[PDB]
Amino acid sequence: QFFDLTQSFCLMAQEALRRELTDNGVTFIRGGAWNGTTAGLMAGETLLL
Amino acid sequence: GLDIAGFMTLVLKESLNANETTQLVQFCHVMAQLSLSVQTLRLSEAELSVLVISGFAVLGAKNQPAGQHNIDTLFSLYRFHQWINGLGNPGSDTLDMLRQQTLTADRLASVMGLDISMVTQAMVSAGVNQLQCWQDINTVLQWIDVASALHTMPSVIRTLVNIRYVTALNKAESNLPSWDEWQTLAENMEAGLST
Amino acid sequence: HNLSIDGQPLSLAIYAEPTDPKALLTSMVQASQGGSAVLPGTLSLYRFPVMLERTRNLVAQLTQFGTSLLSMAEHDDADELTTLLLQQGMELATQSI
Amino acid sequence: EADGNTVSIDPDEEQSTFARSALMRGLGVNSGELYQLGKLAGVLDAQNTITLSVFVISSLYRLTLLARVHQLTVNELCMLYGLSPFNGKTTASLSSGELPRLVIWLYQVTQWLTEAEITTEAIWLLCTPEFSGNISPEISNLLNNLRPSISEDMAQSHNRELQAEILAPFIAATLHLASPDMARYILLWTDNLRPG
Amino acid sequence: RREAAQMQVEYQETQQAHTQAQLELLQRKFTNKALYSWMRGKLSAIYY
Repeated sequence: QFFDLTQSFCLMAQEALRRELTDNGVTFIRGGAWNGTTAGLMAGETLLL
Repeated sequence: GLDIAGFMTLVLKESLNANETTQLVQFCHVMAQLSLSVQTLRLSEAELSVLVISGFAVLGAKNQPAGQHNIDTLFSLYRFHQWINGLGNPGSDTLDMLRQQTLTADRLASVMGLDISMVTQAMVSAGVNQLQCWQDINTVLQWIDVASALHTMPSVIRTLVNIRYVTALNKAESNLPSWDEWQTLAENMEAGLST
Repeated sequence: HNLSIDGQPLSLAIYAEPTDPKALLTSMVQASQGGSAVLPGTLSLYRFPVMLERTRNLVAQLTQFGTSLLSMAEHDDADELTTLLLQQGMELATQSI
Repeated sequence: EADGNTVSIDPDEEQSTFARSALMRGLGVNSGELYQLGKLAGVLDAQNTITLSVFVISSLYRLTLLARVHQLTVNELCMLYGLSPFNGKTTASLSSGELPRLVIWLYQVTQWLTEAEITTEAIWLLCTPEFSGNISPEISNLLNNLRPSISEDMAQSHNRELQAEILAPFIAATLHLASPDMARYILLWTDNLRPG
Repeated sequence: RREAAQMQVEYQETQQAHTQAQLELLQRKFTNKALYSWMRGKLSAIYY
């Protein structure tokens, strides 16, 4: 649940950045952090990147 | 008589049905029994995921799709696990070609490390034209198991079994070999004998 | 039967000891599965640096959660192994009895 | 057996000749590995036949001899020959010095693998220019991870060593490898190879 | 005494068998080598 919450917050942050820089193409959160093979472990590091 | 969504909805229900709680405790207990089965059989992530996603179509059972909760399913699953462990490393991606219908005879023999011709003979004797399901694969396994058990060809074990020893009815028919056919069968059968 | 005067055979056989079985080896068996899908992004009300710092502390909390989870997993696993070893010891002791 | 008529060693041949059975037992080999031995010998004929000449039985017995002397099976001999420099040649078309040269080659190789404790399928995989046959889950996870992780921006560059560096992590991980520098070095090696 | 030696032989069999089974259970335990391989890979890339 916590990872879902922070994924929501990260995407909110990305959209805020997109508005600030007025360029709607820049993407960094491209999925795959919740790696189901490893119980969705260690996504915090990907989000930190 | 339940699905998972309903499982959840009546679980959030504070048990508003008197006799439904009985089947819910039974439902929980059957998950307990299935988990006990997979644990004792020591099945791992990948093959169980393959079997579940395929819905046990890649297992096959008698008169019952996917898999029921009887001894037949347990036996077949244990056999498949033993085989999948004995596969080695490449056998894992063999499961891959099992997930789709690419499971072909020559690659099967190559990964087995045995002779292709043995598998051809088992295919023609077991009557199986393609390994749709683990029914076919398991039957070919048992045919080759018999052939290697006697240290001989699958064709001649097919033929020996083919001799309906009923001798002009009381069964299908008399498959009694002719005299020379008998001699040739014996010749070939005893060929793999020591000094 | 070409024996002695008392039935002792004149020819001795061989045992023909088998090849003995083989120990099965387990391989890493893996089924490839994808990660979670991207969700659409709606828009916030704070400006960029504030959200930067708040998400920063949340992600730090999440990462320490992950590492704590892993340490739990390790301790659990070794604990299981030691219980298994004790079981094997018990049965071996019975056989030695 | 010194009669010279044609006989089929086809394992799938129905009504196998008594002479085929005699060859079976004299060679101590089953039909499948006997047919493999015929293939390796290249003395095959149409529909897996062969004349019962003295020389063919001689050569078959010789190859069986080579198999039994070095404690290896028929298929293992076939594969080691396939990797041997004398691959692509039938044992029937062997020169007078080609035989002892071959036997010393294979003795030294078998001794090497005896002292090095490596089996026959290990070496056959370790050396073959043959591939698995399909797409693997490991390469599927490679696709699921490499594709998001990196892009074409530095994939059109000319500095191969940097690209090898940046690819090294995933290769070392998915390949179950010690260090990323091992991955980088083996990538440099395989660029020295250019397999596909 | 012979029968004694036989069952100590089967005892040694028991030892070997459950050692091998212990090996398998360690192989199939949750925190296996595949986990650590994935973890190494993702950490190394993000670290770089």
